[PDB]
Amino acid sequence: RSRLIARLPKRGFNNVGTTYEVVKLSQLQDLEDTTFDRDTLEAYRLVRRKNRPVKLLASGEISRAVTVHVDAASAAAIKAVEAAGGRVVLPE
Amino acid sequence: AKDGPRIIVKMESSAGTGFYYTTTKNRRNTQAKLELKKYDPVAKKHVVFREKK
Amino acid sequence: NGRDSNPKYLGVKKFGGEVVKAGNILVRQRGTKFKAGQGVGMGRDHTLFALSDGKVVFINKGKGARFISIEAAQ
Amino acid sequence: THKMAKRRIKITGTGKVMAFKSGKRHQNTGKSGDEIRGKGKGFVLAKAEWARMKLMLPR
RNA sequence: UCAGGGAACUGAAACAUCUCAGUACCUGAAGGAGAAGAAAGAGAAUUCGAUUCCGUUAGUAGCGGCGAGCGAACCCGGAU
RNA sequence: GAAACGAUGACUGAAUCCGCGCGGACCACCGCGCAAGGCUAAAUACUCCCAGUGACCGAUAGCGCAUAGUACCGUGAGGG
RNA sequence: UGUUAUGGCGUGCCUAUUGAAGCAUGAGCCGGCGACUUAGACCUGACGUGCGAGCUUAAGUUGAAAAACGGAGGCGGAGCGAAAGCGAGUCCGAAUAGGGCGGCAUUAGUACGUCGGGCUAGACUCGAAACCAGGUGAGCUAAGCAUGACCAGGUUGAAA
RNA sequence: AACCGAACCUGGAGAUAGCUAGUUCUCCCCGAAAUGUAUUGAGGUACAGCCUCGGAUGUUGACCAUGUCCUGUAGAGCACUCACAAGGCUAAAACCUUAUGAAACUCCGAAGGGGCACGCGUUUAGUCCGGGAGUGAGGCUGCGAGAGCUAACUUCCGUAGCCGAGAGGGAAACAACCCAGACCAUCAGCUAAGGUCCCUAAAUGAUCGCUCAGUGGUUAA
RNA sequence: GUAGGGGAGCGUUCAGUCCGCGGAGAAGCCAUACCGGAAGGAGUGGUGGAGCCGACUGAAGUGCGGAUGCCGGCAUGAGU
RNA sequence: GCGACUGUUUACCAAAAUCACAGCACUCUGCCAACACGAACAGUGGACGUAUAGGGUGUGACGCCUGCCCGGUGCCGGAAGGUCAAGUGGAGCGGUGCAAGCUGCGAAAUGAAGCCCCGGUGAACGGCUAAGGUAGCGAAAUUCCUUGUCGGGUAAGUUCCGACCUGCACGAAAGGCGUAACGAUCUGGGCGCUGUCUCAACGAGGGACUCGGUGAAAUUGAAUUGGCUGUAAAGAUGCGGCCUACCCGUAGCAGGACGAAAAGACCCCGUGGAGCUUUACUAUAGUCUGGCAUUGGGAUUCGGGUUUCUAGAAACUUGGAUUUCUAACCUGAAAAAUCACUUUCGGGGACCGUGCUUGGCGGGUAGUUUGACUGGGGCGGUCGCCUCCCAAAAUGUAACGGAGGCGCCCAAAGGUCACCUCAAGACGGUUGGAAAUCGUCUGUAGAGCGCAAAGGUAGAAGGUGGCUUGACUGCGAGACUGACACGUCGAGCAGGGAGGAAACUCGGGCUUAGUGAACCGGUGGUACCGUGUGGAAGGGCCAUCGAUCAACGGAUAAAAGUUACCCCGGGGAUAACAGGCUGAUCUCCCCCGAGAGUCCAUAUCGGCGGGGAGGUUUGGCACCUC
Ligand SMILES: [Mg+2]
Ligand SMILES: [Mg+2]
Ligand SMILES: [Mg+2]
Ligand SMILES: [Mg+2]
Ligand SMILES: [Mg+2]
Ligand SMILES: [Mg+2]
Ligand SMILES: [Mg+2]
Ligand SMILES: [Mg+2]
Ligand SMILES: [Mg+2]
Ligand SMILES: [Mg+2]
Ligand SMILES: [Mg+2]
Ligand SMILES: [Mg+2]
Ligand SMILES: [Mg+2]
Ligand SMILES: [Mg+2]
Ligand SMILES: [Mg+2]
Ligand SMILES: [Mg+2]
Ligand SMILES: [Mg+2]
Ligand SMILES: [Mg+2]
Ligand SMILES: [Mg+2]
Ligand SMILES: [Mg+2]
Ligand SMILES: [Mg+2]
Ligand SMILES: [Mg+2]
Repeated sequence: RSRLIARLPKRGFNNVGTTYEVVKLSQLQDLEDTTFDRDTLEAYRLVRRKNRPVKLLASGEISRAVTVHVDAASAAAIKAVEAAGGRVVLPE
Repeated sequence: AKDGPRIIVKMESSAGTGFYYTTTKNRRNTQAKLELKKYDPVAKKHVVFREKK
Repeated sequence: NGRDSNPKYLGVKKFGGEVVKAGNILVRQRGTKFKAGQGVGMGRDHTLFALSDGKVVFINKGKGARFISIEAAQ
Repeated sequence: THKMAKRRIKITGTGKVMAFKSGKRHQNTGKSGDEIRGKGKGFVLAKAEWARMKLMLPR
């Protein structure tokens, strides 16, 4: 009860909503084939988890031609996919 | 900090158009009518605050 | 009677010829015993502290007035 | 145990523990200004070791 | 197994809400099993399609002198 | 608790097909759904009984009993 | 090896304790019974094995002197925040002060096993006074009811 | 129904038990604690402190010397404050001569003590992360205090050392006191404190004295 | 060297595997001057009348002097 | 003395002065009675009774009697007003949708018992500020001081009887004061008689003893178990030194073995238990009360409504009070006992009961609470914060150790800017002549600083005017301090300020006290969540508000007592006995000599002081034994 657990002043607000699967650029570029990912290959590409949508963010910085279909992506990730050429699709 | 019916008081605050709380104890003893000071609200700051409420 | 009084603290926190850092609390005192020299600031409670880094120097006047200063290290 | 969740025992990347500062939460204020934004960020881990035992699974 | 009725010590390091637990006990009805069942539903896909059972979701979502503590369901995998 | 919905003890007791209940105060929209009638194997639980087994006991162990609810105790429930 | 005479030395054991030969606890003696477990896909560590940027299965199905199948799910894989959200950045704030953190100069996991702990259950074994539920008792005793039985002998001498 | 401030039997029920007892095979390596803070807390729990194991770091530890600073005790002193001793002086006081007392007075003031740097030199532990703890009732003596009666095998702190958990020699006996820390063996030798007439090991030793009391081997005015 | 942590090990039961022994006598029981750093383990002798060491690994209802502990037997007081 | 009396009670330590008792009193109850058992509108006891009856309560034959105080409490009765639940009623506020509309909340008026309020009652609880003791009694079963004071009896009388009265704290139905008789009652005294005794003796029998037969028990670490003195956890056969002592029994004794017996029943400890209590907390049987249901009709009063011929009336009327009817319902009678029936009916009657809800009352029951410190506990005291001393020249440090303060204040006592300098004495000055205001002289301050004290302060923090809101927002390099959580100080960066010409200073006050973690809610702001979606409800974030949570790190939102009827778990951690150490107080001795002793201190006597002994006193301490 009273040993420094209560007496501790927090409330906050609990939600914990939508959580995206992290897909590193560093993985996608460098190795493999640029296999033209979509949502298909992700199963065998060792990105298979599911339960949640898929999201792409920039980690490793390298030039390649790549085209990735995910649910969402970041600004600098978009920038890095386009800078080395490519496209990232999103549903409406 | 204890509070009750007594003299002085803990006084509340607001401004022209600015929405803000200074909360300074006023004192009804010698003089309290105007609680007016210069205090600086949400945005533009730099204005007059009426702590008279 | 039964009034157990109080803990307080005081003491002189950083001694002479000690290398302190900027922000170090030098002396905890009541009034001004030690007075702020060159390099040394003084807070509300008349604490003496350091504005820079360097060797700590004590100045003694015949008591009645004292000083703490900081000689640069560099 | 289900208390410590929305309240902060919160765990970090290093497996350290976030409580911060209680100084005055809601009742009993009307003293100074930097005690009030003195609502903080900070903790010791001496009592973290047994803290997160309460938060263990949903950290 | 279903139902009518329904404890306290104990836990909260005291104690009233809480916990013990619808547990123990009494009672009624019945079979080899019972209960349950054929959406005025679950649910957020304009998905699913009676019930029960197991795994699982998941100590999650939540309930609480927000204390001690309590704790789902949908999806999904199987028995049938 | 903002407490919906099911459930009833009391008092009240509307529609029925451009109708009716639901979707967690509430409204619109949107979407699922037809209550106030019954029956309904199988997957499930248990071990009085029988069988087969065991890094289960082997006479102070193993059920209490290598048979005994006997001797024995109690008015008795009961114990043994 | 057995026994012994003399010499020297010599304050039972256990618990409980500041302190025990204690005039403090326990215990007649010998035998046998007799106390730190077990359970969960719990948590956290040490060691060990297998794969390893991946590692495992659960229920069940099929075989069952045998084990295989079963990817539902779980753990790594990104952090920050009250959250919406954003992302190697995230937060508080009107941009620069900081908390958390990735980079590190570099720090890989997961499944199984044994063990060190933790949590939930009796949780090392033995010990309460009590509390609650359902029943058994007035053949003892406390009274009631119905119905029967009983009080040698002597003294006293009221109303009418 | 031989034990009624709520009968008896079974059951919940292995109630709960901050309480008491008990807790069995061996050798080895470490090694404590009875302090601090909070507690419907005081014989109890949590955290810290002290123990052990493992990893890393790897002299940062340790004593002692030099240099540097901080201090207001012992003492002392009367310059402030309170107290007080004889006299001078003059509407009590002030004031002068002489003279003292002080934890809550101080013009002064050590020894020692603490921080830091350094190694001039000897040593040889420290620190961080992670696993398991136990102890949170102390005792005595010398020193420095408060209580107390300048009593107590008292009580409460500070400080060393020992017992605690320490056997061995000494002090008849005798936890703490004196000397000294037991790995094992021996019918070998040197010493410490203590001792050297007989009971027991060892000079009924040496020289110069003192005491005639059994002082020695029961205290004072 | 006490609580406490760490390390090596001894013994008992069951279990799998290996080596085996036993009516020219098993386990157990009894005596003993030997071995081992200890838990312990051998040798020969005496009883016994069916079974049983040793090695390696695994699993424990696995090691008693105490608990006014449990069952049993037998002492003391005493020929009182 | 006590009770009047026979009687009755603690099976197994109390037979009584306890209980009962006839008699007395208060009060309740009109009869399906009050009242009581009861899941129950069943039934029954009251009672096949019915107001010289029935319950409850307290006193306790009989006799004389029973006083003052209705403030508080209860109880009855009262009524103007004050407060109060559902409920009828519904101004308004709000969401939502294009809208009809659907929906969150909601007051005024009206609404019951009860409660505040008035009165009264004491053979109601009561008391001797509501009044204060009428009679009677009084050193009593009551009396502390106390063996009260006289007296009686006795050789002597702490008891006893009688008086008195100063009744520590008698007193009138929790009865006062008497009373013949009664008593295994209780106290004092006589007579008688005795082995109770001075003071024991002899005799008997039945056990004790011996022999033959049968033959237990509690206890038991093992014993090969002496005395003194000392030491040891403080009371030694088992340690030391010294003494003693040939081996083994039988009859006997009870000093020791802290002998046996029962996990001390005393005491303290346990956030142990149980019985009881009440104006502790909380619920509740029970009970009262408003509305709704069974539950209906008509006359009549009153608020209104809709319909309609000239502010009237007719009226489907809707509700409230009275009145009254009757088919519901209740209930008695008649050949058919509890019922069902037909009835003349009889009576009650829309009540009563009963069901749902509303508010009250509710130790009748029921679950629980009722801190700690503490030289045992209790009572007193103390719980947080600040300052100095203790505190052993660093920090630190306990005690129911030595002194004092805080729970605020300050719109200016703050920011800045500018100037000013105090206390006190001597001399001389009119309301003066200790102290005023003014004046010159000295004046490291001997003053001042809102409050406690320490430190600090003369180049000011002291005293003053000027302008003013830094008593700001966003943040924090680096440190002091704490086990933690708290706490403290702070350069500098920004947005924006204030004073100054300026360097610059300011994020409250010379500093150290002027305080409250969490939780649950109130208020303003921001718009993050918001459950099919767009909203809204509710939540979240930034401010803020409510704490003698004062036992002050805070136990629940909500809590007092008693046990001698007591129970369990423990404590020699901790009282009372004894011992132990101590020796203050207690007992005793000695030193001094002031004086008394006519004269002479020391025949005797020894003030004022001083030094020891003893361990028999009341203690301190808590060491062995709970
Ligand atoms: Mg209870
Ligand atoms: Mg409890
Ligand atoms: Mg009996
Ligand atoms: Mg038990
Ligand atoms: Mg271990
Ligand atoms: Mg002592
Ligand atoms: Mg010990
Ligand atoms: Mg033992
Ligand atoms: Mg005998
Ligand atoms: Mg005899
Ligand atoms: Mg009588
Ligand atoms: Mg009796
Ligand atoms: Mg008797
Ligand atoms: Mg005898
Ligand atoms: Mg005894
Ligand atoms: Mg006891
Ligand atoms: Mg008793
Ligand atoms: Mg600043
Ligand atoms: Mg709470
Ligand atoms: Mg509370
Ligand atoms: Mg009595
Ligand atoms: Mg005594």
